[PDB]
Amino acid sequence: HMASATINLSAEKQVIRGFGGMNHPVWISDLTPQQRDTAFGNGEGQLGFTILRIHVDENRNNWSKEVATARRAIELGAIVSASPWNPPSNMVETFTRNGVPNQKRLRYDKYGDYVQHLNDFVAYMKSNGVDLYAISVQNEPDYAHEWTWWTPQEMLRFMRDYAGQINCRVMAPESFQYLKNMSDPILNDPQALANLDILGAHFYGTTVNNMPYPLFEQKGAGKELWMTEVYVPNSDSNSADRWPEALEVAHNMHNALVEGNFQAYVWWYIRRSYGPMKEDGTISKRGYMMAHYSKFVRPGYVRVDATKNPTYNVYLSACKNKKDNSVVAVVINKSTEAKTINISVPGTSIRKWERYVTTGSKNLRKESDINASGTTFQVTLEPQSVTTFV
Repeated sequence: HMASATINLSAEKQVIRGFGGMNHPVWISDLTPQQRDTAFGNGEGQLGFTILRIHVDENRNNWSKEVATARRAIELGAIVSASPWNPPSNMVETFTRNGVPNQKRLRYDKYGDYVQHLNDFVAYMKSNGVDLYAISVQNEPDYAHEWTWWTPQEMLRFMRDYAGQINCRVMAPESFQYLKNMSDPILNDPQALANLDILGAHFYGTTVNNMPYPLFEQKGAGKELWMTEVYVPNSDSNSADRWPEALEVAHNMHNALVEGNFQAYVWWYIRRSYGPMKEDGTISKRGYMMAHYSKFVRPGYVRVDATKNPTYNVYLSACKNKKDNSVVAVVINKSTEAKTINISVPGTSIRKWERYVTTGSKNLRKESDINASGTTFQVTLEPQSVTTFV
């Protein structure tokens, strides 16, 4: 019952860059033409994704496999970032890491060659109509049991001494868990920081208390902040429609936006049995959770200060469209009870919100409009639901 929240449209936070997920046409099947439209279109039954992540293959003969989905994503208005897992094998050497032998790292004398490999990929994609928004130094340098490890100091050396030569925005360090030991050295070194454009992070097991990043708030002016890979709360086979499990996706996104100030949120495989799109090409409960943000909170909108947790089990975020000062509010109710919130939006001329609601038994159902009383919007959230107000 009667909890209160305020959305302050004059307290601007981060500009939203967008939402999306991974295509990997070497490890798994490429997205089909139909599936590309479902992912990056924003019509009814489409996810409204605006970021595609792709991998930079170690074998340049595989590069052409990325082109068809990347082009289509860009055609439908998305931006594309690319992350490598391994350098070409002729730049790699083995070493023993914490007792475990035969681990991979980039040879210290091949960092320049690696720069050239990354630029070659950038040039190749650009030649094929895919102007990459950014390229990463390494996917999960700190969880590279099955790929290429970089220590914090190896990542720093590359960012400080080589990264300035990359002909693209540079993304780093993509820690599997947003471990600050991988990024702190970049932030604390002016040359490395100058060569950084996007601080990328993954959210695997990342807790809410570790989503703020004081050093980035202090030193990261002009750099973007992106959450470039996750699945939550698990990758269990055929789990994408589990309810109320799926509510963890919305909550994680809420947390990324509000607790982490993240400008982008990017899932792992777009099409997978635990992903936003099921193998049959339709949207899963997990996908609808993503859609509550991605279909409505469009690139260029700016998050604004809003009461994040107005009552127990209720989570609120708000973004402003600066073109007309309209507001999008996404409100999660994880309670088994219904909740009523008086949302104060001082200084707004808006007096009506439309609303779409997802529960265990309905997906983005358009429900009755909210008519404001002055600048206060009283909203009711049914149990175990996500609502987007627009």
